[PDB]
Amino acid sequence: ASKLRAVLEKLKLSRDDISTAAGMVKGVVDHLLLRLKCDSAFRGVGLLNTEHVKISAPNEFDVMFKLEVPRIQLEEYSNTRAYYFVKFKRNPKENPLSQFLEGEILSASKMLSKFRKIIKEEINDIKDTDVIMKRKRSPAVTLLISEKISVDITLALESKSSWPASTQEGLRIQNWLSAKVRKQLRLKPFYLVPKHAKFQEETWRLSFSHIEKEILNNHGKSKTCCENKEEKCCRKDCLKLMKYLLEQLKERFKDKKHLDKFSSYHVKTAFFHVCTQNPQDSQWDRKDLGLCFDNCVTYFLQCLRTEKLENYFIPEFNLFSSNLIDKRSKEFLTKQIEYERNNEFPVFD
Ligand SMILES: Cn1ccc(-c2ccc(Cl)c(CNc3nc4[nH]c(Cc5ccccc5)cc(=O)n4n3)c2)n1
Ligand SMILES: [Zn+2]
Repeated sequence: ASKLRAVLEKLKLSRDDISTAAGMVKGVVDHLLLRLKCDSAFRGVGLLNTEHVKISAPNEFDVMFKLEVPRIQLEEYSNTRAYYFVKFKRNPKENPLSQFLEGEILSASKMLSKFRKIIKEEINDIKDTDVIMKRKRSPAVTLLISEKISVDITLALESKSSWPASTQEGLRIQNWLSAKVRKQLRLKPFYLVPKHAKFQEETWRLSFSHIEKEILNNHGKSKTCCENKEEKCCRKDCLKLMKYLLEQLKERFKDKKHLDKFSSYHVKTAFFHVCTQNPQDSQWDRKDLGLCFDNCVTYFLQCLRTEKLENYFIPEFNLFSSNLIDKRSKEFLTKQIEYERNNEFPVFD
């Protein structure tokens, strides 16, 4: 309760502390977009959220470029619910992405190659800052700025049509944020990013990287949640502590492999499931931070032990299935978390 608050305070002070890092990243990114926009395949390219995956690493940034693709035809791959072939409707007004077609199918490989190549050409043009490009270890392109700051650049396709049918029963926020809000969010665009399941096929994965911010900024059942003193909730703090718990555990055991397949979006997913289960703001009273954090831990442990964690958008996709993460890894993380809970969370210090 008091220990958790102190953890949150030290995290806050490093975030809010004076840093030239964001200015250096923006300068590099703005150069790239100008270079990409001159190219025929990428003239519509722009920034998605005009981010930090690790709270413990303030020099590591995550950036997403988006490209609008109108009249897109999506074909689900092998019933995976999340992976799709990208085809183009027969509306030929010269498609800018034709050079990436392999048949009727849009090739992620060929598109990333030319994105990669154009970026590489603008890197070796900038003289002010030293920018170093790493070699395709997806997640698309990783840059190194002044040997301290690192940026992962992801290329996403953007569609403004209705979300695919696999999402129909997801985003189960009706009893928490309202049916009206669920409708508003589902009018936003959706995104597609490269990579396949399990030979390599040219499939894209659905991406909803823009939804979390929308929820977190308007997260209460009450419209006035966290706008006054009588309605302060701990939802954002609990999510931060879950993300930091996993980070610290991945760092403690980084020389082993048992935690390599877990990442923040697993924690995000399980957190927002607890928000669905506990929709009222009184279930998230600031005074109950330690107890609320415990709900979240307990639910995440239940997910590990049962090997069931539904994607928040595509509920039939089990993030914790045997084919994606094996029993041994889930059993290892369970033991570490259970040890943390029973020892007043050592990792935080
Ligand atoms: C990064 N990765 C690697 C593989 C996948 C992935 C796997 C299966 C599916 Cl079925 C999908 C479907 N798409 C998808 N699912 C999420 N879940 C959240 C987390 C979240 C939860 C609740 C509210 C807000 C955010 C973030 C995000 O961007 N997405 N995108 C994505 N993702
Ligand atoms: Zn609140």
